Amino acid sequence: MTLPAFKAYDIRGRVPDELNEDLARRIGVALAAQLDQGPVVLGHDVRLASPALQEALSAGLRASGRDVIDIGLCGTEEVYFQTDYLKAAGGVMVTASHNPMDYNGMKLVREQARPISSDTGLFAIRDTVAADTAAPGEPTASEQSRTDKTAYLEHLLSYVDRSTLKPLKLVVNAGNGGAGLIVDLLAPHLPFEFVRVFHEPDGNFPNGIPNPLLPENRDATAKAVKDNGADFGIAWDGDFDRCFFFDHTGRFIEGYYLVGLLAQAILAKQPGGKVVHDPRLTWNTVEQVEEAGGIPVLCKSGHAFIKEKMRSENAVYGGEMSAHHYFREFAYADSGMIPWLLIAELVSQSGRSLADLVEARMQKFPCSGEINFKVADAKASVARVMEHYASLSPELDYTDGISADFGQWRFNLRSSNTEPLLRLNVETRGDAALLETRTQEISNLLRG
Ligand SMILES: [Ca+2]
Repeated sequence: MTLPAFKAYDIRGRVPDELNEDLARRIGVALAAQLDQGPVVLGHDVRLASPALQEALSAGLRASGRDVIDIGLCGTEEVYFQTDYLKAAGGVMVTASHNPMDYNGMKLVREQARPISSDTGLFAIRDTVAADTAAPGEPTASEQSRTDKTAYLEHLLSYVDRSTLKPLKLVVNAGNGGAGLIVDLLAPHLPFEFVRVFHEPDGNFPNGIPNPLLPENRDATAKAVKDNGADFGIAWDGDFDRCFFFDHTGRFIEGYYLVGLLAQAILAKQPGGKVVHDPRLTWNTVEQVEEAGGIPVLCKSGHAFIKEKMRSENAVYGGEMSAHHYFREFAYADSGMIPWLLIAELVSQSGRSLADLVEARMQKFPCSGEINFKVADAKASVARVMEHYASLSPELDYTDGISADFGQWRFNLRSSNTEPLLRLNVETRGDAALLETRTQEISNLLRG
């Protein structure tokens, strides 16, 4: 009974069935009424339908008297950065992120790149749009093109001490998304030697959709690292707000361990700061943050929750195990570019490889990775797990799903709201055998 494209935090649908130019134009009209006064930043990714959808959105916005700042082909974080930097009323990124070829969508922010979520105006937009039968007016406002990325590039470079960088050899895999454009603009300013895989933006995606979690995109990056003796490799999704790391042996690094590493890299520059993290996997982050003289702050997962928690806490850094990294100085927003700059600086300064930096943490806190279960009844499955372990008296916490701490091991179990789907994360204190038995034990209880 409601427009399916409108989800909890953004708009996502197949083109043109769930998302199309007419909906885009009506979203522009509706957005103009929810924002404070000021112009609106618009950007788009490499997908074939993205320019058209952005044009439709510009039309609806300008018909409603909003000036539009078109920043052209970009990553999502550039929309966040420019919205904040130009003191704009809001910003829209047109992007399908990592989704199949027939998909597109939008990420909406208001002033200072604050998220527009279902709680905070997205559903007011949905309702307005679903009720708008009126004819398209004419633009009574201007579209200015502002494709200069200089302020954004200078901001990125300010996170590192360039005199401390060594000439590392880095594999970069844009997946034919947008990240290669940024790498080429940064490269004149850095000592690194880049090895470019799937580099050119290409909305036909001849090498597969830009999703580095797909094993063939994983293997292309790992092979390039090994074949070229790179210090590490970096891959991004298509709008590059997510960054994934491969060490010099070609091993894919589970995102959990990057949270603690980036935290200690940041706390070295801004000592005593707060670090926000999500409850799925926690023990490594807490230890690394405290060892670096910081304070960890637990928060619900999901970018809307982490951003608002960082604002309220004046947190310097927040990280999710799912490759989302947020920085206070970047308008409390996520970037897929800052993380690898910080990692390259840490490797350069420490004389330790990325492999050695993480291997120590992996041995201390082995984790299962996120495991998904389609079940008949989420409530019954969860109850089966809780009843089975109740005699061990775990410490429970309900920040985000159920987290049960048993002393030597813990798990987090979250249920999707859109479907009967359970997501499981397990970790232990230095015990890989315990990790695997409990993971299989829970897997059995969840299934049967
Ligand atoms: Ca993305």
